[PDB]
Amino acid sequence: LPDLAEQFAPPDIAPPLLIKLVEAIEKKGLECSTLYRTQSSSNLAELRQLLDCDTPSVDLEMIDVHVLADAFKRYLLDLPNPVIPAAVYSEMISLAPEVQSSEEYIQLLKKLIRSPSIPHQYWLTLQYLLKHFFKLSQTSSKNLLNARVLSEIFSPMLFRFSAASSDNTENLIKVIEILISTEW
Repeated sequence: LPDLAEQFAPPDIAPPLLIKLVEAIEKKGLECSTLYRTQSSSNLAELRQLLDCDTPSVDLEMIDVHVLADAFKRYLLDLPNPVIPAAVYSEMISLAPEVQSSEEYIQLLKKLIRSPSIPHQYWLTLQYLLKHFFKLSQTSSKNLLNARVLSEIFSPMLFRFSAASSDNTENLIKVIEILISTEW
């Protein structure tokens, strides 16, 4: 897919294709207790065709919820740079020893992702997703998706954990889990 900085630009709040995917999933899966936890029958290719470029792509409201869910995950995996760029992830790991509390690690993420050499689209995209995840956790009774479960599923795709250690992994999943909860 094109870079997130190429998919949209401020005043616009999120990439057009991601808003479409997210609104269809919310429309059809708010109370689905298997959403994000099952695989649809499609393979990449069927999913990539749908990743809405100048054609194929149908009206996403006609697509099965599980296929939209898989398409959502494929979209995060196919971005040229992940939602949390590798330079950011990298500094989070090496500055970890200088950070004193869980809150300062959360604030470091925010400072780093908003560096002047990281386009505004990265932070805006991260904000749009945190809001979608917060919305889902509000109906957690039903869908079973709490901020923790959602961070465990999506943190590996947002940061693109290649070979992260268990405590760095645990610390970054905690950061995203708390960022979801504070969208209140």
